[PDB]
Amino acid sequence: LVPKLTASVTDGAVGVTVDAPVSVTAADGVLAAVTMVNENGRPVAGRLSPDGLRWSTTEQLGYNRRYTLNATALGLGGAATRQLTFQTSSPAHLTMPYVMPGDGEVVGVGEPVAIRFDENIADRGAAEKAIKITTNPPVEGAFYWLNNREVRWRPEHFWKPGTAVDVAVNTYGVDLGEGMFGEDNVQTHFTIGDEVIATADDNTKILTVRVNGEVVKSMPTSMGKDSTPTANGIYIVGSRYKHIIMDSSTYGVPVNSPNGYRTDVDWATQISYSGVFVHSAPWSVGAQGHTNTSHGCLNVSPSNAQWFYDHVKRGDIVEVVNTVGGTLPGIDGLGDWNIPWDQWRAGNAK
Repeated sequence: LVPKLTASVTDGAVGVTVDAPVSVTAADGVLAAVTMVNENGRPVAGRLSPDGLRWSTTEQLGYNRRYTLNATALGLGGAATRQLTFQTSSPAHLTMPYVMPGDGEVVGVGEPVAIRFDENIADRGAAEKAIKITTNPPVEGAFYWLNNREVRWRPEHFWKPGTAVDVAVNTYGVDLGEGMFGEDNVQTHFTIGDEVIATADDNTKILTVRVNGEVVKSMPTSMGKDSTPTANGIYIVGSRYKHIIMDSSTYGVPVNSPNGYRTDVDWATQISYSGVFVHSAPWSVGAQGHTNTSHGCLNVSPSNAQWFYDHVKRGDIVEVVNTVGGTLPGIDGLGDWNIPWDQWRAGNAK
């Protein structure tokens, strides 16, 4: 019996995806040498196994390349040699993923996994498949798309604190549809911090912060006036500013219109892309606890706003109840938890 050479590609193959290493195997013999070069002749790095039976590329393979594999096998039954040439994927387009939250970070119990792509994803299912979420302790979750470029992942309920989350975005080599392929892989790992949930009740006009179930702060607040009310629902804490200029046009309301505004404020914590912040409002302290007067934000006293900035982190939860507003859109950017689990779990990959 002569040595037999088997590869994970075949001679003449086209559209070989490069999301996987290329391998050669010997049977009834051992591999004497294996090489793989591109058209230019540039070698691809490989590795033979100690027992001489298996060889595998150890380097990333390129898009739009023709590769040539040469292998020799020897055995008691004589020798064997194959030459294979194959052609890899040639994308029409490349898309790059950006993953949040940031790596190593510790975040609140409402933080979703987010993958944003710089281009429109025609085959959402393929993108979902290439994204591998690991959770410790394990918990079940699901993918949902807020728009054509960004997919989110989260459990049915708020994370239990102390949970490790690993996000492996392995889109390199993956067809995301209409000839779009991943430009790269990205990998983030984060931990879930303390449970922090702040409830804003319009009936009482108090924002109450609860850390691991204990009340630790009680803030009189002035929310949005009836003409421009604060939406009820769940808000996820986003970014935090010592000071910031709030510009109504950044959220699609012309500064120059009636509900327009441009305000320089202190100690602001964004809780929706739609432009809701908890921020310091000295100008309404007499209204806080009593009357709604804002364009939508949660007005608090300077010292309470700064307290919020210092003790609330990305991913903590703010819940608004009993306002005259509607509900905060689930596809807001920070309003993911307002979408019913059955609807979220069903996803929208198609």
